[PDB]
Amino acid sequence: MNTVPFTSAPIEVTIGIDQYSFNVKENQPFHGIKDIPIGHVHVIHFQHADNSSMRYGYWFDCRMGNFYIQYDPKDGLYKMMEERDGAKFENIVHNFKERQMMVSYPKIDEDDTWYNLTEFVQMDKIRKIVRKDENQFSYVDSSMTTVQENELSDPAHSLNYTVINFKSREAIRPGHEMEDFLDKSYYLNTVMLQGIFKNSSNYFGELQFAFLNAMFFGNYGSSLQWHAMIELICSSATVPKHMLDKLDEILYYQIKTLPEQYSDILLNERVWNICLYSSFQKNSLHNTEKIMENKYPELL
Amino acid sequence: GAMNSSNYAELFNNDIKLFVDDTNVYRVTVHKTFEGNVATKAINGCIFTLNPKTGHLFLKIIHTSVWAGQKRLSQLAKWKTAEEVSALVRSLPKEEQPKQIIVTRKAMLDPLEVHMLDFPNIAIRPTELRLPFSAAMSIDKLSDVVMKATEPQMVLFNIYDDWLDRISSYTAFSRLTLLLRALKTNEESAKMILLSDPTITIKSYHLWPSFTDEQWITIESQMRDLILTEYGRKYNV
Ligand SMILES: NC(=O)CNc1ccccc1
Repeated sequence: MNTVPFTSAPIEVTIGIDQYSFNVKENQPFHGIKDIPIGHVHVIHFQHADNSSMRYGYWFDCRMGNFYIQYDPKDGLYKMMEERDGAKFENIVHNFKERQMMVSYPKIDEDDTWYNLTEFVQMDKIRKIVRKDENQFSYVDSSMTTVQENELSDPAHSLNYTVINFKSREAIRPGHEMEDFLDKSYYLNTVMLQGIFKNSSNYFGELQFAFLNAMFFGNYGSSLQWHAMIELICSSATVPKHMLDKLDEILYYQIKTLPEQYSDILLNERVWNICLYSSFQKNSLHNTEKIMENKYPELL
Repeated sequence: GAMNSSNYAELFNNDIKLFVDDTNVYRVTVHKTFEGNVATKAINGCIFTLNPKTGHLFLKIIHTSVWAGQKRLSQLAKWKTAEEVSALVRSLPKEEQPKQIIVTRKAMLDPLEVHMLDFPNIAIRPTELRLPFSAAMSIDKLSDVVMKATEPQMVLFNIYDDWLDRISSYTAFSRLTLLLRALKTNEESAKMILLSDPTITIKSYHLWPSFTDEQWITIESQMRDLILTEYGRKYNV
């Protein structure tokens, strides 16, 4: 179990750790988060009391180094940094843990929510979507736009998700126009799975990362990416059986975990009704359909 | 953006454009089977592709053999239409290719957009106008060439005959839409109006009778009367 210690909390902030969150008052004696489960990525995220504008946060994996948070009063945010002296960090964390100035990652033992939302998410893939190679952790916020978005402005601060566009040459084989537009299996299986993502795990990883950026930061292009990757699978007549089953589990937990009061903006009516009720895979998402009908029957 | 009354004059500017109508592409007679079920038999159709500035009409005849053994024909018809339209663009010299293609039914937007991916500079537009191009099969010479075709065939017409020698393309298009709207609302009466006088003929290389300017005014009047009436006879007014 690892630790994300904090130098201090000088401004009042709601701090998020994975799907959990807690309020820290201005200058409260808070020195960070302990007992963080090893073996998964994580995200620690922030919403300042004064300016609810800009949710922001850091994706990180504690196996990749010792990371702490310090408030920067010039840039006005909580910044993640790497402590490159192992001894200073162990001692400091011990000091904090002794004074009990840290909140415990509050994982219930029955609970596999986080594993289930991040099953296929890998820090190495995150770092290729979020390009900032001098750091081992990745900053995301509400306002970052995607590569695809910028095509339709600052490249260094983009989310380099894989571009999916149903009305593109990449998606549409010359002479198979109708075939490929109505049955995207080509684009899914050959172009994307075999060609770009290499395997279904990398595909699901990006899909799960898109969702999580959409839910935690209200990142709009991330939500667009999530729905596009869902819609490419659902609109493919030929999907490996293992991918459909896993997709149903994947989506089930995303829907389970969505805040009820955010479904209005995070869920695209067209995509979900098409996917659950019209598409090739309309029958292949029993868990996702059942949870969606019992929790958001209005959208449908 | 969509084409509507507000931007009507854009049709007659000097940017090449084409209207595409797919209404008559897939045509069926519906009939009963010996077992008392219902079946459709297809008949020849056509794609109605028109330059509204020049009157050049690219009539692509759709022979019933193109449906043989195919499923979901109403949906294929839109894609087939899109394929023929894109093959047509591709066959034209660059300086003749349209800068815009306007589809008369929105369900053609995506099929055409996908087939024209190779032409990103050709804008595919819908219209809000309720244009009467479906009635082109009420034009005897066009119906005749469609019905007689034994194979896929492209036939080229000027749907304005020689009118552009005497009137502007705005007035020619307005005449055309008035005639086609009349033929669509009451085809018998519209045709009675066009041929009531045995002395006004249709030139062998034309579609519509050889009316003088004065006779076109009378004719156009008679077509507007018909359209108002049939609106009455329909709505009782
Ligand atoms: N003290 C330092 O200069 C590095 N800051 C620090 C604060 C918390 C935990 C680890 C390091």
